Amino acid sequence: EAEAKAKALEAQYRERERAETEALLARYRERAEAEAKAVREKAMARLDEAVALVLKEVLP
Amino acid sequence: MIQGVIQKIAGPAVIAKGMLGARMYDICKVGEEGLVGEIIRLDGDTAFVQVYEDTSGLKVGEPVVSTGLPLAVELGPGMLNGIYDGIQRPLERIREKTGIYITRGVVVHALDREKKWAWTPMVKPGDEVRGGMVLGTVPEFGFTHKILVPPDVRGRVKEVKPAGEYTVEEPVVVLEDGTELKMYHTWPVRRARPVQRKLDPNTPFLTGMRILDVLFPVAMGGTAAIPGPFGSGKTVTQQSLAKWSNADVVVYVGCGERGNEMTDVLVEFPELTDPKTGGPLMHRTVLIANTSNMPVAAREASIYVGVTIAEYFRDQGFSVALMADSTSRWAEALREISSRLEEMPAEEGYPPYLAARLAAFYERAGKVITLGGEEGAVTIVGAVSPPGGDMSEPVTQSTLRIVGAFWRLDASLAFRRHFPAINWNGSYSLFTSALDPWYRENVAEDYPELRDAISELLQREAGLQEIVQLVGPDALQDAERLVIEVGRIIREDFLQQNAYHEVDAYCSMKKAYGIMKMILAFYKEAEAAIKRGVSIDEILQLPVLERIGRARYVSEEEFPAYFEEAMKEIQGAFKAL
Amino acid sequence: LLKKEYTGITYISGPLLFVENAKDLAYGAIVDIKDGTGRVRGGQVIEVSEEYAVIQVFEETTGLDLATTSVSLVEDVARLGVSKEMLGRRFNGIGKPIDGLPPITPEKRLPITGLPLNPVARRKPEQFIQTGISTIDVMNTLVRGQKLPIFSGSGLPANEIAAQIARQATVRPDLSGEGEKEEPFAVVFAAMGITQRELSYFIQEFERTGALSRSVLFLNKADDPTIERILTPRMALTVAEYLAFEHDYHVLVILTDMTNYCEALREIGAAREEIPGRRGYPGYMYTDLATIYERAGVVEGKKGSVTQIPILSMPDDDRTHPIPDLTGYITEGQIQLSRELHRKGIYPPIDPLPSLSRLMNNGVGKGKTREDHKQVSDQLYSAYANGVDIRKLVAIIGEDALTENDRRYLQFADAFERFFINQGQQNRSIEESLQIAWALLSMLPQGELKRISKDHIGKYYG
Amino acid sequence: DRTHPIPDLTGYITEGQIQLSRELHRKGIYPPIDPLPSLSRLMNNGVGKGKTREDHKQVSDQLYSAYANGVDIRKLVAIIGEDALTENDRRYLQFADAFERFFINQGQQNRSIEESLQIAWALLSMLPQGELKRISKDHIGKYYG
Amino acid sequence: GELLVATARTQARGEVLEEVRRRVREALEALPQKPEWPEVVRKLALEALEALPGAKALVANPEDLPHLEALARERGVELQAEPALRLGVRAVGAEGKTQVENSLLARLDRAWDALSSKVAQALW
Ligand SMILES: Nc1ncnc2c1ncn2[C@@H]1O[C@H](COP(=O)(O)OP(=O)(O)O)[C@@H](O)[C@H]1O
Repeated sequence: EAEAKAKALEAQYRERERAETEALLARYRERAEAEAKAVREKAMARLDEAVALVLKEVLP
Repeated sequence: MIQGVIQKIAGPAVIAKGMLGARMYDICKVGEEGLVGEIIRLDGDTAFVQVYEDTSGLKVGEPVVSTGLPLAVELGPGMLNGIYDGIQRPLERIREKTGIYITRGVVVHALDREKKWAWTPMVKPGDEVRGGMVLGTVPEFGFTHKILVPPDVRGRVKEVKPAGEYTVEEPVVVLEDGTELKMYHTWPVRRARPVQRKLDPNTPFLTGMRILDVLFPVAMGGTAAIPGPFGSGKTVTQQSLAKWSNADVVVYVGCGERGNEMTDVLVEFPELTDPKTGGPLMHRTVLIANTSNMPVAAREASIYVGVTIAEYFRDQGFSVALMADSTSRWAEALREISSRLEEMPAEEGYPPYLAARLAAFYERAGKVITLGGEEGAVTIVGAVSPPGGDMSEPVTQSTLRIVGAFWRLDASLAFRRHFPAINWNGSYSLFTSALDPWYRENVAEDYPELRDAISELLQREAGLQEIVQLVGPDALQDAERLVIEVGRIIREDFLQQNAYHEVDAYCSMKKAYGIMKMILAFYKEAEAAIKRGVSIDEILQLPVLERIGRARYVSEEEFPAYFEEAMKEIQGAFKAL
Repeated sequence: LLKKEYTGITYISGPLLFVENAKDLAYGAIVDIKDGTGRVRGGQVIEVSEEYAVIQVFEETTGLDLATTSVSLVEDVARLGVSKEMLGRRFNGIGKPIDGLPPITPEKRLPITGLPLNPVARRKPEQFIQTGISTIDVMNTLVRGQKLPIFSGSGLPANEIAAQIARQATVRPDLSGEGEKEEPFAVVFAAMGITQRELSYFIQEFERTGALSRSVLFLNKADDPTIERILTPRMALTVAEYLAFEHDYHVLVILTDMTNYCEALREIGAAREEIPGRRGYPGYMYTDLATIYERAGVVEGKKGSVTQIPILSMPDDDRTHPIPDLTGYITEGQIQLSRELHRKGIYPPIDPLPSLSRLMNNGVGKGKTREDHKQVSDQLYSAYANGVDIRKLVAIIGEDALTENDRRYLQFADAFERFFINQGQQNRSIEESLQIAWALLSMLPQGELKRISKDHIGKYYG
Repeated sequence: DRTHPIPDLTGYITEGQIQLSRELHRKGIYPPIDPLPSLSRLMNNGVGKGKTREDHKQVSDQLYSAYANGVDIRKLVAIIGEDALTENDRRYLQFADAFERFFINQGQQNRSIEESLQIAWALLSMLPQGELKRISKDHIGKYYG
Repeated sequence: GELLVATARTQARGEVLEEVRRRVREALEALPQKPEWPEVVRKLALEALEALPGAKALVANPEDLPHLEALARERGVELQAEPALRLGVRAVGAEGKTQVENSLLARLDRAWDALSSKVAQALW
C-alpha cells in the first residue's frame, strides 16, 4: 500500500510539473511575440535617417 | 567543352596540354579509344588527367576531350541483382559483348536502356515538386522502387504520362519549366546526397552473429570497422554479414580483393533466401567489384560509387548496409595516385589527406529523415587489412578516430581455428548504451544485466588465464577453477559460429539469450553447489553439459521447446550431487 | 569599398592555388575565390612576392578552372566581427551562422591571430575550481585560468568527461571569503572534425543541462572541408578573449580533438614541402600549438578568465607521438585517461600516475581549500604507486608470497581504483573527496604514512 | 615470421597456406608440414561425396581437433609432472606421437588418397569412440576398425 | 522559454535591418533615373583609376558610355560597353588579369558590416 500511494503521488505529481510546464512556456511565448512587436514598433519610427546615413556614407 | 591533346604520358597519368578552361575534377575522355580519366592539378593551360584504365599504347598527339562534368553515377531502377565494376558499368553486359576478359574502354550504360518498367504515378498536374519528393513507383523485384526528383530540382508539374510500362530513358514527368524528369538521374560521387536532418541511432543492426550482436553491437546508423591480419577470416564475416542481416538492401563493394570472393557471391547467392521477404538473396544486393588485378586507379572511385548507390537506396527509405572491403587497398590507391603526382608523403608513403578522405567517407552513414519526410538509414562496415598484423598503422588509426565500433580479429586466435576470430580484449563498441531501451523492450528485461554478467565472466577468466599458464591448472582451488571451466564453455559454445553449418550460421536474439541463460543458470547453481561442497571433478561430466554445448545447433523454431527442457534439467541435475 | 579582382591563376593543386601579377594583396590577407558558376570560396594568402601569390583554399577545390575564378581581396588582416549578443548561437568554422538566425552586428573587428599577452600583465592563477571528479579535484587540481588538456585514446570516454566538467565545474567562495555573487561559466565550444555521433552527444547534453544559453558553438563537422580547422581554434579564442577580458566573464573553452587540427596543418605544411619534425608534422607546429594554447589565463586588474580543456586522441595511445609530446610541453598539466582502467568498467577512467596539474600548489592549501590537501595528494600518489609496482611483483611470485604491509598496499590499490576513481555522474564536493581519501588511507598503518605531518595524521585518521 | 611483406602479401591474395615448420624438421620428419598453422580456405568444395570418399571432411576435422588437443597437453606436460595427468591424456600423447611418426613422416612414397584415409582411421582407432565427437556415427560404424 | 524570447528578439531585429538594407538597395537602384548619378559615376571611376596605375580600359553600362567619353578622353583610357553593370564602372588593368571594380552595389555589400553597427546604434 505504501507502493500504491507512491504511485498515486507520482501520477498527480507528473500532472503538476506538466501543467506548470505548459502554462509557463505559453506565457513566455506570448511575451516573446509582444517583444517582437515592440522592436517592430521601433523599426519604422526612425528608419529614414538610418537609410539616409548609409546612403550618404556608401556614396563617393 | 574544352578539347586538347596529350603532352606527356607518365605511367597511368597523362598530362594534356591545350586545355585552358577545363574545371578541376572533371571527367575527360583520353586517348583515341576513349578511356576515362580525371583532372587534377591544373597548371597554366595544362591538365593532369589520371586515367582509370591501363595506358599502354597511347602515343603523344592523341586527343583529350573534356566532358565538363565530375564523376557521375546513374541512379534509377534496374540496379539490384547487379554486379557493377568500379566506374559503374555492368560486367554481365561486358561478358555478353566483349568476351571473358576485361578489355580497355568499353562503353555501356549502367542501367539498361531497353527494359520495360511499370510506372504508377503519384502526382497530378499543378502539384508542386521539390527535391527528393516521390513521383511514382516501379515494382522491381520485391520492392516498391519509388523514383524520386533529383535533389536540386524544384517547380510545378505540368504533365504526367499515365500508368503503363516504359523504359528508364523515357521522359515521364515534365515540369512547368521545360525540365524533363526521366526515371534516372546522375549524381556526382564526391558530394553527399543531402538529408533533411539526421536522427541519432537507437536501433540495432542485427548482424546475425553471436559475438557481434551480443558483446559488441552496432546500431542502425552506425559505423564499424573490422581490422584483421590475413588468415583470420575477415571475409567469411563480411559474407555472413552479407547474407544474415536485417538490412533491406546490401551494397557489397569489394575494392582490391580476391576475385574468388566475388564469384562465390555471384554463384551461391541466387540460391538462398532472405529471411525477411522470400525470394533470392541476390535480389537485394548490389555488388560493386573491383578485383585486385583490375586497374588500380578505379579502386579509388569504387568506394564512392558504392556509397552513392547506398545513399540512393537510403533516400528511398530503406536500411541499407554498405560493406567496403579493404579500405586499406583503397588507401594504397591514394598512395599510388599521389606519388605519381609527386607529393611529399607522411607516415609510410600515404598522402597526408588520408584521414580527410577516409573521414568524409565514413561520415556519410547515419539514420536520417529523407527530404521526402520518410525516414531511412544506411550503415557502413569497413574491412581493414593492415599490413603486418600491426594495428599501429596510419590507415587503422585514421579510421579508428571516426568509426564507432571496432572489431579486432586476432590471427593467433584463428590459428587454433576459433571462428569468428573477434577478440574480446581490444574490440569495443560505443553503441552499447543507447540500445538498452530496445533490448529491454524487445529481447528481455534483464538482457543488459545478463550480457554484463557474461562479459564479467570473460574478464575474470582472462585475467586469471595468466596464473593458469603460470602454475598448475589443477593446482588452483576449485571455486576459482569453475570460472575457468565456464569460460571454456563460453568460448567453445557461445562464440563458435560455424558459418558453414546450415543452422548455426544465423542466431537471432532469442537464441543468443537462451544460451546465455543456460550458461548463467549452470554457473550460479554450480557455484552455490560447490559452496555446499561437492566435487569439481564430478561436476563436469554431467550429461546436461553436452545438452548445453549443442544448444547452438538446433533450429530457431525448435529452440524454446529445447530451451525450457534444458533449463529444468539444470535444476534436476544439480539436485543429485 | 572597391574590390580588386586578380586573375591569371597559374596553378591549382590540392589545397593551394596561385595568382600571378598580384602585388597589392597583403600577406595573410583573406581572398574569396569566384568560380565560373558564381560560387564564393574562401582563401588566405600565405606567401607574396612581386611575381605571384600563393593562396590556401578553405573550402574544397572542385570545379575551379583557369579561364574564370576571379580572386577578390577581403580583409588584409583576418578579422572576426565580434559582438556580445553572440551567446546563444552556433557557427561553422569561418564564423558564418548555421542556425538560420541573422548575422551579428559587430561591435568590434578583432584580429583573429591574436596578440601575445604581456608576461608582466598576467596574474598568477590563484583561485580553486572544483569539478566533482575526485581524481581531478584532489590529485590533479584544476584552477581558474589554466590550460590543461585531456589525453585520451581511440575509444575512451573523453567527451563525457569534458561535458561532465563543463556541466558541474563551480568555484567555491565558501572556502575563500570572496562572497557568493556567483557568476557561472560562459562556454566557448570549438569543434574540429567531430562526426555526428559526438556532436549529438554534446548538443543533447547542453540542451538538457541548460548551457546553450551561455555557450557559443563553433562546429566544424568532419564532412566540412579539412582546412578551415586552421581557423576554428583562433575563432573560438578570439571570442573567448573578447568575452573574458572586456565583459568580465569566466570563460571555459572546450577545444575538441586537437589531433584533427594537427593533421589539418600537416596537410597544409606538406603541400608546401616544409621540412618536418618527427612523423611528418612540420617544423613549426610547436609555434601553432603555442599560439593556440597560450591565449589563456587571467589578467591582473580584470575579472575575466579563460580556462582551456583541450582534448587529445593519442594515436597509438602513447605520450610520445608529437602531438601529446608538444601539447604537454606547452600547457600546464594533462590528465590521461587510461585504456586499462576503462576495461574494468571504471568511470572516469583517469589514472593518476601519468597525469598532473602544475598549478595545484598555487591554489590548494590552508585558507583556500583545506590545510591537509597537498599532503593527502602526496601520500595518495606514493601509496598507489607502491601498490602498482607491487602488482608488477605479484605478476611473477604469486599472491601467496606477499608478507603484510604489502597486502594492505595491494588492497589499497584496488580499493582506491573502485571506490575513489569510479563514480557515476555524481558531483562529489571537496569534503566528500577528502574524507574518502582519508577513509582509504586509514587502511595503511599509521607509521607508514611518512609524508603527512603529525597533526593532520592525528585529527583525520580512521 | 609471417609479418614480413612476402608472407603476408602472399597471404592476402591466396587461399590459405601450408606452413612447413622448423621444429618438425629437426626430428627427421619429412615432409615437415605441421598441420596447426596451415589451412585451406577452400576445400569445402573439393571433398565429400563423389569428389572424394564420403567421410573426408569429418576425418580431417577430427584429426585437427585431436592433434591440437594432444599438442596442447604435451605443452602442459613439459610444465607439470609427466604423471599428474588423467587417462585420456595418455592416449592424446600417444596419438600425437603416432600421428607425427606415421601420418606426416611419409618420406618418399606416393600415398594414394585412400592410403592416407586409412592411415587416418588407423590413427583414430587409438581413441575411444566417445572421444570422437565430430565424426557422425555412421562413418564410425563403417570404418573404425 | 527565455531562449524563445531571445530568439524572437534577434529575428525581429534582423528582419528590421534587412528591411533597412532592402530600402537602401531600392534607393541605390533608383539613383540612375535621377540626374545626379552621372555627376557621381565619374567620382568612383576617378578613384578607381587612382588606385589602379596603368589602367588599360574602362568597361561600363551604355547609360554612361556616351556620358563619360568626353569625361575620359583626358584620362587617356579606352572605353567600352558591356552592360549589366549598373551604378558603377570598372577598370581593366594591365593586359587583363587584374581589374578593379567600383560600383554602388559592391560598395554597399562591402561596407555593410561597420554600417550595420552604426545604423543599429542610430536606430536603437
Ligand atoms: N611553389 C611553392 N608552393 C608551396 N610552397 C613553397 C613553394 N615554393 C617554396 N615553398 C616553401 O616555402 C619556403 C619558401 O622559402 P624561400 O622561397 O626560400 O624564401 P621566402 O621565405 O622569402 O619565400 C620553402 O621552404 C618551401 O618549403
